[PDB]
Amino acid sequence: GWKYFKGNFYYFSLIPKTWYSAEQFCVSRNSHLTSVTSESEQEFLYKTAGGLIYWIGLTKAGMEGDWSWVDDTPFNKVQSARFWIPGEPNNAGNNEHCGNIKAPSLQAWNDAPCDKTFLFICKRPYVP
Ligand SMILES: C[C@@H]1O[C@@H](O[C@@H]2[C@@H](O[C@H]3O[C@H](CO)[C@H](O)[C@H](O)[C@H]3O)[C@@H](O)[C@@H](CO)O[C@H]2O)[C@@H](O)[C@H](O)[C@@H]1O
Ligand SMILES: [Ca+2]
Repeated sequence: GWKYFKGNFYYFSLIPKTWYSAEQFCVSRNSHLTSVTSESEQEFLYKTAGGLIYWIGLTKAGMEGDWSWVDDTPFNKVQSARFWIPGEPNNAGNNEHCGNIKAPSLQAWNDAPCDKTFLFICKRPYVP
C-alpha cells in the first residue's frame, strides 16, 4: 500500500497510534514519520490524506523547543512558515510537542499532544 512520490515511498496508516508508537512502527518498516521539504510534497501529502488527520515527523528538540524532523532532515523555519495552520503552532495547553497534517491545504500543520492517537504517515527512501 506504499505510495510513490519523488524518490520516496509513503505509508498512510489504517490504524491510529500515539506519535511515538507510530514512529516505532515506521522504524520497524525501515522508515520514519514523514518529513516535508517542499510545496509539492506538502501538496502530495495533504491531498492523499483526503481530509483526515495524520501524524507526521514533526517533534520538538533542544532546550528552546525548536521544531525538528525525526528523520533528521534539518528543520527550515523560514521555508516551513507557509506550512502551518494560521495560529499554529499554538502549543495549546502547553503540551503540544508533536505535529500532524490536519487541514487539507498548504497551510496544513497543527501541533498536538504526542500522546493523542492519530493515523500516521511513514516515509521510506527508494534506493536503486
Ligand atoms: C482542538 C484544538 O484546536 C486548536 O486550538 C484551539 C484554537 O484553535 C484556533 O486558534 C488557533 C491559534 O491559537 C489556530 O488559529 C486554529 O486554527 C484556530 O482554530 C482556538 O480555538 C482556542 C480557543 O480557545 O482553543 C484552542 O484549543 C489546535 O491548535 C489544538 O492543537 C487543538 O487541536
Ligand atoms: Ca495546536
